[PDB]
Amino acid sequence: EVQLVESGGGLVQPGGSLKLSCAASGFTFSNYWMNWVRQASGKGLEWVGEIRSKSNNYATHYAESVKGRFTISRDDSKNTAYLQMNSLKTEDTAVYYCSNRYYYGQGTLVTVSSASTKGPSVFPLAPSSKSTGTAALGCLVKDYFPEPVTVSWNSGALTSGVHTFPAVLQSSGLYSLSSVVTVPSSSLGTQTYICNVNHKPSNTKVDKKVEPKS
Amino acid sequence: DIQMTQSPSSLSASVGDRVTITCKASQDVNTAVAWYQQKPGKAPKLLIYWASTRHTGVPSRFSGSGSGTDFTFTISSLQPEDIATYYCLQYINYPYTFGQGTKLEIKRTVAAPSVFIFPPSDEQLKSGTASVVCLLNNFYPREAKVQWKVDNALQSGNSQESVTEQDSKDSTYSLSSTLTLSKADYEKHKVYACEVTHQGLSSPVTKSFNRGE
Repeated sequence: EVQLVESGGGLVQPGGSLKLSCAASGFTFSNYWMNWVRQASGKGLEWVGEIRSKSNNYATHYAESVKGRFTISRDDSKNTAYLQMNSLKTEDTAVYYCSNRYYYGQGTLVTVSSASTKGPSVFPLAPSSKSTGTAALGCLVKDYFPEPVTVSWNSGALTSGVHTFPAVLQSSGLYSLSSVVTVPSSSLGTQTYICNVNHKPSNTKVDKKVEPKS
Repeated sequence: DIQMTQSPSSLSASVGDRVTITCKASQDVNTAVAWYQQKPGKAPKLLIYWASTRHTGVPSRFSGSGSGTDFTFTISSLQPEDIATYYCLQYINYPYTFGQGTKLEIKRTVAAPSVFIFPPSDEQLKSGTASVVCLLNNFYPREAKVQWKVDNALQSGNSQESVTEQDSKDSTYSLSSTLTLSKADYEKHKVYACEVTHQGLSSPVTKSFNRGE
């Protein structure tokens, strides 16, 4: 019933700026102190800062690492909190979370790079001709920047046996990612298997049917 | 700046074990300490605040205690879905500080991988590159050796692996290995093999295909 929806994350030049937002519902917004926490890839939670209620004069406190550059604000009428980021550095690259101290949003990724946006190619990992019966099939989402891509199977109706591997940074500085699902071997003629790939940064949406190869 | 140092950094424990994590604050922080679970790919979840208050809807099997500098996070009976990194935070003074976090992994019985090989698609060969994929599915423990051979030649430096986090139900790992070749190099060779060494296999398992059959 408590919801926190971050938005405004994406790719940005070093030295540049970006404004994050946090659409809150299911709690009397004005009484709560909103916080930003961030997480670099495979690393710790870092506190960014906190804005207090109107009755506290909307007082703001910041982590040493971001003080001067970041600005938290709120809009109690729109039930929204903000993080304005200036003089962004590569070190600031992370998933940024919005908290009312009790709940976190799903998060939004800020990448600070001079590297260009690039849309992925989606290739089938086709199941083989074999009797043993569990069968494995998948999608290779190849050559994208920046993170992230999402993968679902059959519009989210197929979730059991699904492994979506972490992206690997390739030698070229582009990401690649695999999603696989084990299914009953006897379904390979009759059940359609579609992987739905989205790469929002590049505006790429693909539905790839994975079937046995002729 | 109040330090929070958690003990230990990582912990392996069996399903049903009592698990205990400690967090040491470099100054008195009274009961102004929270505990956080972060499952893989998910947002932090608040479990405990005011050192010992359970946040609503959180399972009773999670508990916190402490006062002053020394604080404890307990799981009474470790469940398979409790695979996560656990965080202590101090909220007495600005700036609020997290501990480095404790990565909780589950010990279980050995499970041998299922191994599958995937040829590159015709669609990708149009691009001038060939990606061959080896899937090691639902194995334990994590340690796994993948070797690529192309017409008997061990391939080294032209592959990359990715391991999922421990499954929330069966506590298994999965691994995918991708071998990237030029189309030209791919079209010059016949036999494509990945060989998988793992504790749960009596000897190495090989899956292969011949380009075109």
